[PDB]
Amino acid sequence: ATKVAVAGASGYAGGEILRLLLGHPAYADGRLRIGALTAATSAGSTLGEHHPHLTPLAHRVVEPTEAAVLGGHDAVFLALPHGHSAVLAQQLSPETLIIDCGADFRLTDAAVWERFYGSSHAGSWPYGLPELPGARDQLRGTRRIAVPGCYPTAALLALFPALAADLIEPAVTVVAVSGTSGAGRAATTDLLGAEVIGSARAYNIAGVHRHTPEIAQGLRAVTDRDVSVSFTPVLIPASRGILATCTARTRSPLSQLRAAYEKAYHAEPFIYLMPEGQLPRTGAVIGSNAAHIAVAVDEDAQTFVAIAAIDNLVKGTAGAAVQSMNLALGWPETDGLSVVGVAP
Amino acid sequence: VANATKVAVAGASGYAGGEILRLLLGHPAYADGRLRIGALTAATSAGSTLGEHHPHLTPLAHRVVEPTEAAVLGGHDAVFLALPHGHSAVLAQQLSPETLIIDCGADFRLTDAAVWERFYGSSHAGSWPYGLPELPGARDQLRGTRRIAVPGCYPTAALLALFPALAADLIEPAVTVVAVSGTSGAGRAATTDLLGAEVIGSARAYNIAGVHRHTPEIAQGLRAVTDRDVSVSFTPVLIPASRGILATCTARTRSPLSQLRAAYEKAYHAEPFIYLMPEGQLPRTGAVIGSNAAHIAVAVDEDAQTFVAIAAIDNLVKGTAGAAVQSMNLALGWPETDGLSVVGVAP
Repeated sequence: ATKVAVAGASGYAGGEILRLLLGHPAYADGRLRIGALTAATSAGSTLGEHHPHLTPLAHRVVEPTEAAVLGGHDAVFLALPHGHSAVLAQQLSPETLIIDCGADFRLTDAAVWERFYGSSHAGSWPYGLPELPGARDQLRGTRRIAVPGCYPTAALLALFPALAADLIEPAVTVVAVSGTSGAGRAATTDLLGAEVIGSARAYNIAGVHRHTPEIAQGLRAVTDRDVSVSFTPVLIPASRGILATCTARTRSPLSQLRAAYEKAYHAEPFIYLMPEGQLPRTGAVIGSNAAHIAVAVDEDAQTFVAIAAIDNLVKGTAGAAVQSMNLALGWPETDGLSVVGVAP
Repeated sequence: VANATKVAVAGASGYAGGEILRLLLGHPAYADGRLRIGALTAATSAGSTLGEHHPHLTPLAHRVVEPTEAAVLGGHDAVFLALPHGHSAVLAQQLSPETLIIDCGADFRLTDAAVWERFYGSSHAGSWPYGLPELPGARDQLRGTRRIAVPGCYPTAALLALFPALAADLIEPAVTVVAVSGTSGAGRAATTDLLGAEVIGSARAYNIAGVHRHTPEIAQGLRAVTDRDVSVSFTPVLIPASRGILATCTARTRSPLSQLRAAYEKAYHAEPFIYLMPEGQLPRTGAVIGSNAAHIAVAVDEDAQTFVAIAAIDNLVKGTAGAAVQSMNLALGWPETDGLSVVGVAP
């Protein structure tokens, strides 16, 4: 009987965790129960007031986030993706499965962590991207998961098989368009619908976005070369989805790059390589745990192009958390996680 | 100079054609009767009224759209052509040589015939003055011209983001451009791909890896400001907005930011339609929508040794019909900014 707490239940990531927990087969047959739901403000409200889609849970009372209230469960999701849960996490049984959606345990280099986050490095846990080389073995039976950023997920899946095969140069460029749920649920003026609808803007450009060092890290794990990453995020008028356009210099033929992708992904249940002459679109993956990837070579520009679409809130966040949870617990990896998008 | 213009618009039922008409209606020469809007043509739906295609242009809603034929178009001092490629090549032969022809199509844009044939599969028609007044030397070609090749919308954004850095030799001549575009940039021909239900809530790269026809136009405009060999990786991305291009443009650099900034200030400090963002501010297409302005920011990613330039335009105004009307003013000797706001209609 696995009992699950969700900390930060009232944000978009915690609500998506909850959606996926409700359709999971272990919730259906009673192997999984949903326990405490916690947030920082508005303890006492019901979940219905934060998440009106989650009607089976609408009556649950949101409790304050405290170590003791998260205590007494077998898995704890901490869905502060812009939060800092290192504190909570040090006060829980090393036998409690902790799946942190935040960044606290993502980065392996303390100098990098301090620089980008301006605090003390908490350490690093198994990175919840099972498709990266060697990641899936770290995750089997683990009691600790650092879920990847949404953008690192899309860019890593677009780029790592080319770079691992040494078929492109290790200086990469990523420009990724994203829906606004990826910015979180904070009432800012720059996130108001009247401001975002009809409009597009890059933000946190030229190296300041904290996902830059995350992408570098993931690629440095598949190569001995010095990796450099130009990362530009662009907010677009959609609620969900990331479309990552990833490029690097190459002198390799298209047919060799294509084989490196078939090889890496042929048995990956969540990776779909586009058929010949098709390109990814984020509307096809919305609400699914899938990544749709197409690769190409720009001969005149000597440039390799990889395009990856994901739902930022599923494969980029809560579907990755749940996928890695399946692994940590010995359950089928694809349990509760569809590859079919809700389109149009 | 010009004390009067009778103007025809061919391809009047398309997006660019309807935006030319909007700008002409609000143009001061239209208000004081120096500009008369004459024949409105479209090969398609000839016989309908303009109101059936463009309900926003109520002052012209009763005008009957005529067939696009040189005889309907003759008798005008200025003719806008917003037509598929190849059409203006034919039309330019048939109209008086003394007519001002402002071509929104691609026919006269490219200066290399081999590059044209490669991307279009037809005979090169020639090349006319490129209607981007802000590029070095362009304003001198457009003053008093009778021929204008209006730029494509994406090269407009990518050219304005990148030329100053490259002209000053502060970036490498190998550039990457990822530009997100509203769907009006894909035209007004009804296909499944461009349906509301498919576009809304979705983003997709298309015509990637160098196959997009705007790619050689970016390379051409960049090659005109440097003696180096230029390469362009251009990726266009359709997004769920109807208007706006946000171009993210990068090239390797070893130049300090202060030197890059200075080159942009030098380029744009007295350009009425270019707003170089104050340091720490970034462009948004919502701020330029409905105006003839480009908002630009630049920065350096030191760890990646990469120059980053962001440009925002309205694809239908500075990227198309605004560019056309701005170049028309130059061609006619009227104030360059007539009819053209720098003020976006936001939110």
